[PDB]
Amino acid sequence: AVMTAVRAWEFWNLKTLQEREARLRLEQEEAELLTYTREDAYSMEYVYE
Amino acid sequence: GDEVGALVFDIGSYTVRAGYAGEDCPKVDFPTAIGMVVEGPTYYIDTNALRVPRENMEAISPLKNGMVEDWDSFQAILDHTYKMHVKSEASLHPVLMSEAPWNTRAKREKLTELMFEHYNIPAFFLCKTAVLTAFANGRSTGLILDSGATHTTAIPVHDGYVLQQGIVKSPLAGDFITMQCRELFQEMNIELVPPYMIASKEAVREGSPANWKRKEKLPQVTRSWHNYMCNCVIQDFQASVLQVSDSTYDEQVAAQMPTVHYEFPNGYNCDFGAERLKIPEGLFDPSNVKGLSGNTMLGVSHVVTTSVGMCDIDIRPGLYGSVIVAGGNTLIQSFTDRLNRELSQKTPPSMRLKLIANNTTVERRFSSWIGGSILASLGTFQQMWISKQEYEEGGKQCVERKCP
Amino acid sequence: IAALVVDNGSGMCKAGFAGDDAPRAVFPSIVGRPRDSYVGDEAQSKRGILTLKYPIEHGIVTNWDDMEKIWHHTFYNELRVAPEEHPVLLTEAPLNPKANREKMTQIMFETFNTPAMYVAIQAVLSLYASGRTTGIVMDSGDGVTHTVPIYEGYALPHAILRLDLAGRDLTDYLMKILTERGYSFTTTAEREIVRDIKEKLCYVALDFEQEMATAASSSSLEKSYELPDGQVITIGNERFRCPEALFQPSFLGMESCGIHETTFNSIMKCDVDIRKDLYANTVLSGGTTMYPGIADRMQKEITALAPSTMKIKIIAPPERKYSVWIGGSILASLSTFQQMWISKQEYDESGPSIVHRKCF
Amino acid sequence: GLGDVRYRYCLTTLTVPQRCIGFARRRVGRGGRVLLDRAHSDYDSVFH
Ligand SMILES: Nc1ncnc2c1ncn2[C@@H]1O[C@H](COP(=O)(O)OP(=O)(O)OP(=O)(O)O)[C@@H](O)[C@H]1O
Repeated sequence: AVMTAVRAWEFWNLKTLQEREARLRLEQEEAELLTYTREDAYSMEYVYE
Repeated sequence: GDEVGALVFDIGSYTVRAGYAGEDCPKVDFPTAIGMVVEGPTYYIDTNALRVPRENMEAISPLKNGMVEDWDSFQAILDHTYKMHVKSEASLHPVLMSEAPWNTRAKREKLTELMFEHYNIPAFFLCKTAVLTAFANGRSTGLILDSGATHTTAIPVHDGYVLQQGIVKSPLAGDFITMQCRELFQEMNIELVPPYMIASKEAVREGSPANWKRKEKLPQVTRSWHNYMCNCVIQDFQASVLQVSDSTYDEQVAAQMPTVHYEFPNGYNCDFGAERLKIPEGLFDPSNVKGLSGNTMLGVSHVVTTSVGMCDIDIRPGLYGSVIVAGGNTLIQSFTDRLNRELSQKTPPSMRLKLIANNTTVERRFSSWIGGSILASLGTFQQMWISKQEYEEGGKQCVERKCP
Repeated sequence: IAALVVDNGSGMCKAGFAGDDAPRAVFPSIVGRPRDSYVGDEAQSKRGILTLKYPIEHGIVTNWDDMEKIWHHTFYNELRVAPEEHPVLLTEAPLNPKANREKMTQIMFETFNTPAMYVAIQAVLSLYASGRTTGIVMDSGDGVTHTVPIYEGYALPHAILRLDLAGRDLTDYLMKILTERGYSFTTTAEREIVRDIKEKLCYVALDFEQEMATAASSSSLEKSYELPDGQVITIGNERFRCPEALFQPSFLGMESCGIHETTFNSIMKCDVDIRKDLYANTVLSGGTTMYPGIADRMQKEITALAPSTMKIKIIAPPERKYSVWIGGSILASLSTFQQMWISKQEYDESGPSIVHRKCF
Repeated sequence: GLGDVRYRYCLTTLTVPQRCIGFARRRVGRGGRVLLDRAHSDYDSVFH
């Protein structure tokens, strides 16, 4: 019974991990950045170089 | 800061777009048609008063292909627009109206007369629908394919000014496809129940004639009103079912590709196979069609080639680098790619030819209005408006001295 | 600290703090000019010395001084909060002119000195309360009804339909039917008692002709109601003939389509592809959209109207009347929303037009 | 390439969200607000 429970838990853990990874990818899908800061907007911030 | 209290009106062949300058999308979009009842235009205006069945009410269109057909009905359309949708008395807001390039100059004069004299708006301006459609995409050098219900046209614009004589007009438009699907209905016998009577949904499986009942309270409706509503139903059919072949229509390919399903208002449902691919080929090749198939009929690729050719090579390369497709008919599924291949064959690919990407319903229909919104809020453009005190003589002399 | 969620209804003003589940302060959007100035909570009590104005007609602000006073009351009396220390989330009817949004931003930042502001569409906030990525929102508010299709949270302005009957004119029609009953209700107090009668009694019937037959055959529909004057009346057939006016505006005498028909129209106006998803997600919001059985009547109506092939689902949570405020609270509590506020700097440099640059 | 003169996107790095966003170019919208545009370049994955 303990072996069966351990194997079943391994499969449940694997499935939950795959589901969490799918949810994380779905999270990544949305555009992570929409705005920036003001001191990083009107002070030239960078050169192409 | 470049904005003023400007309203952009864009009345095409199907719907009137009213919105404020700077707005991303038109505020309202309700159809060109309008109701009538016995005494003047005792009335019904938008999609909410134009649809409830009524005792012998008749529906007409003050517009035709964009030219005004009844200025009193046009005035009442505008009055209701201002009264409800924009709900601001017009005495303060600058307005710019879009007119089809082929609309008569005298009609522009009479439109200005009506606007200024009656509605007493404090400023005005005119700019053509094709000009505004190219205005939306930010391109000086552009070629526009406008195709609504009643007319399909191709017009080039350079330096923001239309090549006024370079206008191509083709009735192969939304109404062409609508007539084609109408004769389809007749040939395979769709009985077009209007949605406004149905009160039950005893639906049936594929092909079977669905059962239903008509609401007892219904009063008599003039034939024009029923015609309009069933025309809207078949317009929905146009949007849903029609699809365009990538290449020249073929029977075996058209049969091979999976069929599609459409259900009618009463529960009657049917599956379409090769006919939906065949129908737009009629636009791309009028010859195969019934009746409307004479050599006089000009298809989309031939239209673009004719419009491009009639202008000299000092701007034709500019037209090459951007082909812009707008209007309703361009929304038939896979129409734009078919047009692109069609021009790639017709127009020698030897020089730089690009399309300009624009897909959604907002971007095609309202690109005529979006350009007007872009102009109205433009900083330099604020000097161009026809003022009332200017209008006193401008409505006659400067409505042309100013608005090319 | 907390963000202030002030929802400006068409006769009912709702206020509270971001993150709270319900609007703590609810007071009618009344303002009265003596025959000082007083707002609903005290204005409704001061009628004898007062003449009552409404600053919101059909969800669009009528005049700005009265609305200024409504906001002054909201903050300083109802919430007791300092506007200078809290961000303010304002909700305005769909299809509000540009000038009105700009004036709202101006009033807030100038007169009330708010640090951060946002103006959001009421229907989109009701969708947020429902919690659906795409949907069609039927918001029969306090003075106007709006059918708003929303795709990916973006309201499609072209398809939004306005029908100019809702709770208030419905109450007026109930006053008509109640005079037909033989009673009399004309005064403002009597009108409010009819309002209470509407809240307590009426319902949306599942079948009109059937319920006429039932009322004729059976007296069970009659229920008793107690008036402030002390007498008692019975309401039967009226319990649904007035709500029935929603789907047949001809009962009101108005010459427009009904609620379900207008929902069909709005759905049609949208792109064909997303019509199925809108069908699957229909949200009933607003004050007068919470009649009992209204959801099922809608369900049957637009099952009949819509293609039988597409599953229509009516979503009407039990507290849909506040759904706009709950959506505002959810939006203001989000960490991702915090980047969307309009700051004092942004108004100072860009002016009232800033409301259109980042706040649709 | 074709040498278009206006589509001058470039690699850029912000300061507060300090990362290489990829091809982005700066623009002034209405109201004098400086906006960074962007491309969904096929290099998108390389910027880990
Ligand atoms: N999905 C669709 N695909 C193609 N055409 C459609 C679709 N849905 C509706 N239509 C029809 O296409 C036309 C929509 O364009 P519309 O007539 O409004 O153009 P417009 O901007 O007014 O220009 P024009 O001056 O050419 O009339 C109408 O005939 C409408 O019935």
